[PDB]
This record gives sequence, structure tokens and C-alpha cells, in this order.
Amino acid sequence: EEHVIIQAEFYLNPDQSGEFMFDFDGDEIFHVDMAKKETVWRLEEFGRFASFEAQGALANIAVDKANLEIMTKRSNYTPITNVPPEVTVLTNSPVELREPNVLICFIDKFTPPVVNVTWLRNGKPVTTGVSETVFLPREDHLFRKFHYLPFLPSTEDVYDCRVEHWGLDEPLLKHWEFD
Amino acid sequence: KLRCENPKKASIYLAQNLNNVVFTNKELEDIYDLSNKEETKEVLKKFKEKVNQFYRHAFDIINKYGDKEVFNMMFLKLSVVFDIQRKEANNVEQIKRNIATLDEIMAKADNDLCYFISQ
Amino acid sequence: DTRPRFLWQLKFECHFFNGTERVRLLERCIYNQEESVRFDSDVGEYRAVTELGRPDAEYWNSQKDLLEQRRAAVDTYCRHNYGVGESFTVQRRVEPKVTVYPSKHNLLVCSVSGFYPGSIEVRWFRNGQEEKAGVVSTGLIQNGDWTFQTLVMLETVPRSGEVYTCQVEHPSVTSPLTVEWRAS
Amino acid sequence: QVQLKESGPGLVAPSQSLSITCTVSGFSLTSYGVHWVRQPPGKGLEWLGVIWAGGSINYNSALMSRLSISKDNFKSQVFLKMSSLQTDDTAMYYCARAYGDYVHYAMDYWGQGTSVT
Amino acid sequence: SKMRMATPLLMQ
Amino acid sequence: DIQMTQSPSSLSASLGQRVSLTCRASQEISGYLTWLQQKPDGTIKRLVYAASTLDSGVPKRFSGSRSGSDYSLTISSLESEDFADYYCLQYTNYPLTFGAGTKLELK
Ligand SMILES: *[C@@H]1O[C@H](CO)[C@@H](O)[C@H](O)[C@H]1NC(C)=O
Ligand SMILES: *[C@@H]1O[C@H](CO)[C@@H](O)[C@H](O)[C@H]1NC(C)=O
Ligand SMILES: *[C@@H]1O[C@H](CO)[C@@H](O)[C@H](O)[C@H]1NC(C)=O
Repeated sequence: EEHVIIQAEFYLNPDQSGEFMFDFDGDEIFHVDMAKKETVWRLEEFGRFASFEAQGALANIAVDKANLEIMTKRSNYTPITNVPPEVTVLTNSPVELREPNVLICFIDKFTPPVVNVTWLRNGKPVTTGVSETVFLPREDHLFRKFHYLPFLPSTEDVYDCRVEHWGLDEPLLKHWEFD
Repeated sequence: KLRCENPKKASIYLAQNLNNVVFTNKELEDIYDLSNKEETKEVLKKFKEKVNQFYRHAFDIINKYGDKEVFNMMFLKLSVVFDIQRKEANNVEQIKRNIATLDEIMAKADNDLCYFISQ
Repeated sequence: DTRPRFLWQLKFECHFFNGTERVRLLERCIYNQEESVRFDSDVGEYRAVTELGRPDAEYWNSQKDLLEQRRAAVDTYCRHNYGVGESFTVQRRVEPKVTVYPSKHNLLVCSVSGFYPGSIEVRWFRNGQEEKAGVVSTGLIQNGDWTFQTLVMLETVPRSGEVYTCQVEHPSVTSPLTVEWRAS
Repeated sequence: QVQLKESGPGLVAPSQSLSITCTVSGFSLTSYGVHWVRQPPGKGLEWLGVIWAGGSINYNSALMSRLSISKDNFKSQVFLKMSSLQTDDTAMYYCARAYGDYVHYAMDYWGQGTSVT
Repeated sequence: SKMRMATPLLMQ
Repeated sequence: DIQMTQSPSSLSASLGQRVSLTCRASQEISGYLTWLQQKPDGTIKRLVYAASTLDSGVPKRFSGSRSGSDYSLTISSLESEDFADYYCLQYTNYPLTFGAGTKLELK
């Protein structure tokens, strides 16, 4: 038997972004939205059995911020290498026509964690029902991220997980279509 | 402020020796100047007032108690709040949340201070 | 935007072996793609992975009180959070939804989808004959929403009448889930 | 697992045609790109060209007008050609794998090497 | 009950 | 054509010693550097890519680094199978250029 529980946080400059989440064998338990000061559970059932106060994560980001600015001057402002992402488009289950499913855009092995993810249906951006995770950690210290588009599979639509990273030159578009 | 009857747990982050955490008056005005629309005028006065309330409360703690750990942690957490303020300085709801957040940080500062003195 | 970027990461990891008998705590600090400092519960202190993290290790390891609370974090943090969440994380049991379908007549795929945990066991049978020659598996796919999926493909298609059977053995079920596929 | 294997004739008479083949297993060429490198006996390496997963090919300016790189995704093998042989083409020929279709994806897995003298 | 958290340290 | 100057051509050291291989470019390469190892048998294996990202199947004694325009590959302790040839590689733009190379010798 082997189980792993991970608490992962990061801070980024000069975008001034942060994160705080919990991980179990590569699956997220909860994260805190610091803008709203609310604890968000990955599955709604998890809130009925355990509780976490989102207020305590604020002091962690305040330490992550002061750590990053100390490491930047120490490395002589050595920029991070913009590692381009490997992007995979999956589905939650085998797909069927006119039967609800969930498109998954696995954005893997990238750094830093800034991505302009946009679900494109026949070329136009879509935000109806779109869900996303937070930047999930990795063993090689790169990042994973899942973007979900609850969709009704059909043959008349094609989907693109347009990924914009600074390690690329043009936007990365990973295609998906039925059959 | 009498000692808290039931102080909560107090974490430690080793923030005793940080310098240059307080935003000067010039830096504050740059933050306020981002609030320039017709709907933020009423709430900005509240925000500036609470920030002024935060500054006096924070600078009162350093005077007698002089707890550098929670003083610096207050501004380090404030630095995170001003980051949210910078990205949205015309959001009425967020400013009120940042006011409540700044009151939580003051409440947490008192909560942590009454814990440390007893210990 | 072409300005340089600077990234800082922090991870706390609890490793569980045989329930809670052996617990390993691994705390890591990552600056720009490279781990610089780490805490190992077996070692019991911070070790500088690189020369960048060397000042941190000599600094964090000098605080006695925070090291004791970090060694004890196997109980107060790792074991505690294990008991808090084991009812929906470790004891979590979601049955696989197993289905079979032929691609294009070969490479018979057995879809094991929406199961938890990921410790799956898929075996192909030819009327009880466990076929091990043409089996190819895509691997264990993690969906990010506390589920898993996996496609296992069998290369050798049979003649008419040879009923291939995909058997799935998962901790969520005592009787293995069998989905049979027929022939021409 | 991921493996790359180079094969090709070793006898290269002066002023002839050359051809090298690289065979890959454990991945797909529709998702990865193949580089080509060569190494003269007892000296350094020299990048020749690259073909990406989409099919875009980028040769070397110094050795252009001679190099030629192709692929066959179904057969999972790569090809190299170098016309107008000479005495400096004596070297070891290698192949390597890189992800995607952009130069900033690093190469990961190498072959063993085929020889021409 | 409640999930707990570990707190980082500040570099020198 | 970016010119890579691999600082050592040959290095002699015993086992369990720290060695550094420095690679320098004539232009800005934006941290896109890959390190390689070629054993005397003639097989080549990647160690570090993106100048700081260790490969998955690599011992934890191989470290990549970047400091301005000076890149490096560091071996914290030398085993018996570490004595081989090493080549840096820039891939920021075409043509990809390798260093001359470094031969690691058992003293
Ligand atoms: C930063 O640059 C200074 C001045 O050239 C030099 O002395 C120092 O070693 C450099 N530090 C690093 C980490 O590159
Ligand atoms: C996302 O888009 C914004 C707006 O165009 C741009 O400034 C930013 O650089 C993008 N972020 C990326 C590519 O990571
Ligand atoms: C696993 O832990 C249990 C208690 O949780 C213990 O009884 C058992 O002996 C352990 N297994 C081994 C192999 O030591």
C-alpha cells in the first residue's frame, strides 16, 4: 500500500499570482480562492465530512511572495526557462452521441504557470459551463492543469484547447472531434 | 485591549527581520489613482479610511508591544491584499471584501498577539 | 509580454506505507525548475539540493522548535489528515464502468473508466484461456476529478464463435466484473 | 519502452548516394519529431536536420542542397539521404526524438548509431 | 473534523 | 549560426568527485540547452534539458544550471559509469549547434 498527500503552493512574479491546494495521489482535495476568502472543495461531498478555514492560507501566500523576491535577486535575476506545454485532450468516459460528457484538456509539463486556456467550438470562444482546476504540481516540478468543458457530444462540432504559453511562438491548438 | 480569553493557535513564519514592508504615501496614491470611475468614489473613501485605520492600528502594535513577527506579517499579508487591489481597483464588492479582509488581518494580529504574550 | 519571469514553489508530501504504519514526510522548495531545499522525515532535517538552496538549508535547519514540529508532522499533520479524509480518500471506492468495442477487426479494446482507486487488474481470456501475447495497454490515465480510466487492447482477433472475455478485478468489487465480446 | 534504432550500409564509395533509416518503438511520430545528428570518427557532433510531428523540416544551412529528411508515420520509421558522397561523410549517424512541432521542445531519447566509412 | 495545514518559513 | 564553446575538452578525475562542464553561446539562447552523455560503447543519453530540468530516468547527481550566458552541467559525485563523453546543445533557433565536446577520463 502506498498513498501520498501533498499540500502545494506557489507565487509568481511580476504577475503577482499565488495558489494553495491539497493533493492526494495526484488528485486535488480542496483549494482556496484568496479573492473570495472561501475554501472550495474539488467534489462537493468532501465538505460534508471535513472543513478547512480559507483564512489561514493568506499568510502562506504572503510568505511565498517574500520568498520569490529573495530568490530572484540571489540568482542574478535569472529568468525561468519558458518550457512549452504538452497538451492532451481527453474525455471523462467513452463518448456517445447526444449523451452528456466532459472534455478534458490535460495541459502537462509546462512552466511558469501562466496559460491563456480558451475552449474554442467551431473557432469561437466558449465559456458556458466551463470549469477548471488550479495549477496542479508535478514530480519534475513542472505543472499540470485540467480544463473541463461539460459538452454534449455531436458530429457537427469540433473543439480546440487553445493554449498560449510564453515558451511558444504561436498559440498551441489541440484538436478534438468525434470519430 | 485585554488578553484574549481563548486565543486560537498562532503559526510562525520567521518574519522578524524583514525590512521595507510599509508602503509609503506615494505608493498608496498610485493604488488609489487606479480608482477613477464614477462608482468607486463612495467606497474609496471607506477604503482609504480603513487603510488609514489599518496603518494606525498596525503602527500602534509596534510602539509598545513591538511584535515584529505579526507586524511584518500584517504588511506581508497587506502586500497580498494590495495585489488584489491593483488588479481590481474599481470592483465595489472586492473593495468591501478587502475591507473585511483588512479587518480580519487586524483581528488575526490581535488574536496572535494575545497568544504570544501569554506564551 | 516579454519581461523575465520568476517562480517559487513549496510542497509538503506525506507518504503512507501499510496504512499508517510507516509515514514519510517530504517537504520541497522549488525555484525556477530546480529543487533547491528539501525536508526528509527519514533524514529529519533540510538538505540543500543545489548551491542555490544552500543558504536556506543552513538557515531553516538552525530553528530547533520548527524542526520538531516538522518531524512530529507525521502524527499531527500526516496521520491526522489521513484519519480526517480516509473515509472519502482511502476508503473511496467507485466501481469501474467496463465496456468493450472493436476498433475499426483487431486491437480489441476494453474500456475501464470512472473507477477509483487506480490499482486496476485487466486480463483477457479466450474461453478461459488467458491470452498474453497481443495485449497492449495505453496506461493509467488520471482525469483530475478523483477518477481514472484505462484502455487495454488485445491484438489477436478471433475466428467466429471464440468469445473473448475482459475480466476486471478492482478493490470495489469482490466478484470480478466480466464483459464478454462475441465474434463473427 | 521508447527505443530508436539506426540501420544503413557502411560502405560509401566516393561520389555516390547515401541513405540511413531510423526505427522507433514505444511512441508515435504523429506526436513526436525526429532529429538527425552525425559524428565523424574521433570528433564532435553536428546537427543535420529535423522533421517535426506536423511535417515541417528544417535542415542545416551549411549542408543544405544535399540533405533530405522524410517520414512514414504508419511504418514508424525515419529516413535520411545525402547525395554526392565524399571523404568527410565518414561518420556515425544517429536519430533522436523531440515532442510536438516547435524548436523549443527538447530532444529526449537517442538511438545507437550506424556507421559509414 | 478539520483538515490541518503546514506553514512555510521565510528565507534569510 | 550560434557558436557553442564547451569550456573543457578533456577532464581527468577519480570517483566521487565534483565536476562541472561549462557551455557558452555567442548569442542569447533563452535557456534552451540540452546536456548529453556518450559512453565509450557509443550510446548517447540525455541528462538535463531546458538547462535546469532533470530527465526522468537520470540519477539525482546530475544538475543543470544557468547564470547569465554561462550554462553548466554538474555531477556531484562520480561513479564508475560516469566516465564518458559529454556534449552541450542549444536549440533556441536553427541551426542547432553542439559544443566540441568533453572527454571524461578516470585519473
Ligand atoms: C551576479 O553577478 C555578479 C556581478 O557580475 C557576480 O559577482 C555574481 O557571482 C553573480 N551571481 C550569480 C549567482 O550569478
Ligand atoms: C494572455 O493574454 C494576454 C492578453 O493578450 C497577454 O498579455 C498575456 O501575455 C497572455 N499570457 C500568456 C501568453 O501566457
Ligand atoms: C500494517 O499496520 C497494521 C496496523 O495499522 C499492523 O497491524 C500490521 O502489522 C502492519 N503490517 C506489517 C506488514 O507490518
